[PDB]
Amino acid sequence: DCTMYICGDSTECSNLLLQYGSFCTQLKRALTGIAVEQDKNTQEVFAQVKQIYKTPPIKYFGGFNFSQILPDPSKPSKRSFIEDLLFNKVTLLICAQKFKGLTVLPPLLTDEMIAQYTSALLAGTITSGWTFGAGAALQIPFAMQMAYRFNGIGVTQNVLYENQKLIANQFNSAIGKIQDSLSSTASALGKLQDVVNHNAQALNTLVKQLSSKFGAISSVLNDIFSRLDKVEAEVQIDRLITGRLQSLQTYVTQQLIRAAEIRASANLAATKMSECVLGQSKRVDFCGKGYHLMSFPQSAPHGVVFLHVTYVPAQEKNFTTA
Amino acid sequence: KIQDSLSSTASALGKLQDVVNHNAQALNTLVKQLSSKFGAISSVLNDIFSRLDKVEAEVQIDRLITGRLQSLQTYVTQQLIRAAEIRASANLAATKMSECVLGQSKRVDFCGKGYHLMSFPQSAPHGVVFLHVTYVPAQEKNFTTAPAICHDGKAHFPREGVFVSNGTHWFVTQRNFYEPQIITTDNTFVSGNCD
Amino acid sequence: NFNGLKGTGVLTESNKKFLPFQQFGRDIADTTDAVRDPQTLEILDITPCSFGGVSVITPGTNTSNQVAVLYQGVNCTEVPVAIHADQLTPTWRVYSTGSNVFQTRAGCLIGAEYVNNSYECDIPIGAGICASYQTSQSIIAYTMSLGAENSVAYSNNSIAIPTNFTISVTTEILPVSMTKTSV
Ligand SMILES: *[C@@H]1O[C@H](CO)[C@@H](O[C@@H]2O[C@H](CO)[C@@H](O[C@@H]3O[C@H](CO)[C@@H](O)[C@H](O)[C@@H]3O)[C@H](O)[C@H]2NC(C)=O)[C@H](O)[C@H]1NC(C)=O
Ligand SMILES: *[C@@H]1O[C@H](CO)[C@@H](O[C@@H]2O[C@H](CO)[C@@H](O)[C@H](O)[C@H]2NC(C)=O)[C@H](O)[C@H]1NC(C)=O
Ligand SMILES: *[C@@H]1O[C@H](CO)[C@@H](O[C@@H]2O[C@H](CO)[C@@H](O)[C@H](O)[C@H]2NC(C)=O)[C@H](O)[C@H]1NC(C)=O
Ligand SMILES: *[C@@H]1O[C@H](CO)[C@@H](O[C@@H]2O[C@H](CO)[C@@H](O)[C@H](O)[C@H]2NC(C)=O)[C@H](O)[C@H]1NC(C)=O
Ligand SMILES: *[C@@H]1O[C@H](CO)[C@@H](O)[C@H](O)[C@H]1NC(C)=O
Ligand SMILES: *[C@@H]1O[C@H](CO)[C@@H](O)[C@H](O)[C@H]1NC(C)=O
Ligand SMILES: *[C@@H]1O[C@H](CO)[C@@H](O)[C@H](O)[C@H]1NC(C)=O
Ligand SMILES: *[C@@H]1O[C@H](CO)[C@@H](O)[C@H](O)[C@H]1NC(C)=O
Repeated sequence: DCTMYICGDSTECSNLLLQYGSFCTQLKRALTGIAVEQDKNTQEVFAQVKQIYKTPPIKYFGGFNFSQILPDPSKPSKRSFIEDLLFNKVTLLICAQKFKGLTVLPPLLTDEMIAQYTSALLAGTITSGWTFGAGAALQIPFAMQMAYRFNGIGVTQNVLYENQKLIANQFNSAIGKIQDSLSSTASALGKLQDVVNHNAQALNTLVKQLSSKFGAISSVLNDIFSRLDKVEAEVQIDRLITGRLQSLQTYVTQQLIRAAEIRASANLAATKMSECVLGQSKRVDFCGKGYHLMSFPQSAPHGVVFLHVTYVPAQEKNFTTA
Repeated sequence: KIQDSLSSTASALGKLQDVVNHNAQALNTLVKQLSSKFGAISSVLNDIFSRLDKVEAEVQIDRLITGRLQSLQTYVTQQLIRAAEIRASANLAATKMSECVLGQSKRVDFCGKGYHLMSFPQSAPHGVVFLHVTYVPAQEKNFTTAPAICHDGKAHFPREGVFVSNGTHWFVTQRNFYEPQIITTDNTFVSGNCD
Repeated sequence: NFNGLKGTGVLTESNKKFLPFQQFGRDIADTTDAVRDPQTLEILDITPCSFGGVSVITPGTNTSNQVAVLYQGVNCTEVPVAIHADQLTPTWRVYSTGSNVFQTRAGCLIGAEYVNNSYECDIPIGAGICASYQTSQSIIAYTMSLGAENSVAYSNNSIAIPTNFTISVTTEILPVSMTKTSV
């Protein structure tokens, strides 16, 4: 809010600020573009499907175990057990000192509502394979859908059935270690931590910034009139209104730069989830190191987290070829 | 149908409309910007010369030179930002032309919704418009399937396709189209036993 | 004007343990917010009067002109207190307590009646609320419906196979350049 932040609560504020023209209404038209865009980014990443599929009550997926990513009925929020660690590891009176017209609008999509979108992607990629993203959903057994994935790698399907028991145990043991790995080290979520820390720090520098005098005899507009002649008191406040307005310009230009990087990183996520999730990817080292098999999405505060599943060859032997 | 779709609603070309709106809008706020006095006596330039003595009119004229000079930098900085998003969107358009048009794309949900076939480009003011042609499966009928088959004490697996049953006896068919075929050694291969 | 310092706000007593010398409380804001009155020997804590940003929900002007007003981050029972002469910059205090006020996380909007079914979003509000102009006519607020609910029957020995197909043509628009300007 330009009027309140600059020199608000002064009858001589608005009229003197009025003659400067259309400055703060120029800035106001730039911080609403950022506000609108930040709601569109979430609409392209999570909202790529319409029918909200639901998982069957029975959970016998050919020996596989998916209890650590499916929605949890116990918690009131439809959040899986992996997401619980993610929410607790992001630490989102400093909010009350924003009386200077620096508000924080709420996001359009509530946290408990994005979880429904994520739960639809999972329930559509384990009962319908990958066809639900490119037409009508088609059910298929999971022990047979995997054989399609192995075919794409270049390994014939006759090896999956003969090793179904070993692969099932091997996959279940792999998903368990992800839960402990995230909690053990706090640097895993450093990508999300600085997104909210940088923004919060920028606000603090702006509020603390107005205490400067900028060459004026005093740093407060209220008391600068009772000690100096009103004939030229306009001169000192002019040195003050310009300096206060100029710093507001700097903060806006910073947000324009940051929003460009986020939009670049939003489209990259919107591309990974359209290929690594709704299909199989042949792009090497795009959906995780090794040959790609399938991916599952998980939500997080201001971001998304993937769990790529990859196939990596084990020990080998020398041979003579012709 | 696509000819009527464009002519039905006028909101289709919104992305190519605000490109010319934003640049035309930033010019107007630039012309009106010089009307502000910037704390000086008057916005008119030459009159302040003939009204005030040259000894201190420099002070008045300086606070107006800086006021207009700062206005230009804000406009230029805006142009650099806007030129950044347009260039970041022309590379995407160039990539689409090299992949979707000149060839067939295996990247799911990149050159349309569905399985990609082939595309056509069309020109437009300050932009381009594509016409993705895709293949969408129609209605479906369920069946009963088995992973393999064992006839001479040895498991058999399909070459391409999956075994389906209609109730009486089994068949092999493609994944994306129901064209049942009689089970045959040419369509299968043998590996191991069936225990 | 306590202690010869001008300002504006409401006054409340605070329990901060002012030492026998210190007279003013201060924080990062660096704008006076607590005064020790020279009239008596108590502690006064100053906070700025209640304020907010006014947002107006309006349908098409030719369609109608009835509007619903939203105040961000204020208690819904606080806005009736604002109805006085020469207390608000606006004088349209008639909407302060009018139709059924519906409370949301981003404040409470007035002039809109809250249905409890769902539709598609027409005008976004915040925290999963949208408003539109539906049928004799009024502005309604609901909760977004993500999509039509669906269920897929999963069994371990059944497969679904298409028996037909269809061909569709989908359009797409991309900007490529802009005007060249010289100054
Ligand atoms: C499941 O699919 C099989 C394979 O098509 C069906 O078996 C075949 O069904 C057709 C249609 O009834 C039979 O053709 C007719 O057979 C009679 C027999 O007298 C003949 O007189 C007719 O001129 C005509 O050719 C075909 O013989 C039969 N094949 C075999 C090996 O039995 C089967 O009916 C399908 N089951 C269901 C429930 O749809
Ligand atoms: C999938 O994995 C989970 C995680 O271990 C299994 O849940 C365990 O169930 C046993 C059986 O009583 C409990 O003793 C463990 O405490 C459970 N784990 C946790 C973390 O609470 C679950 O049983 C597995 N699914 C299947 C079908 O076995
Ligand atoms: C057998 O395979 C090994 C690799 O597994 C080949 O390399 C030998 O093993 C390691 C890996 O390089 C080296 O430290 C040895 O010195 C290698 N052996 C030799 C003789 O160089 C090995 O060459 C293969 N053997 C043959 C006969 O081809
Ligand atoms: C597959 O679907 C197409 C339409 O998408 C069907 O073609 C229609 O068939 C009916 C048969 O009575 C005709 O009256 C229509 O004119 C056809 N439409 C078109 C566009 O040609 C086709 O019949 C379906 N396949 C099968 C085997 O029924
Ligand atoms: C009023 O505006 C609407 C769009 O907001 C338009 O559809 C309608 O034709 C307009 N009516 C007029 C200009 O009479
Ligand atoms: C208003 O404040 C009361 C305090 O008891 C609280 O219970 C209520 O939820 C608040 N309502 C709004 C709309 O802020
Ligand atoms: C929904 O609203 C109608 C009136 O608009 C009311 O009769 C009904 O009881 C409500 N249902 C709820 C609150 O579950
Ligand atoms: C399918 O699941 C049911 C329920 O667990 C089980 O009784 C049946 O044996 C299973 N059949 C196959 C082929 O997996």
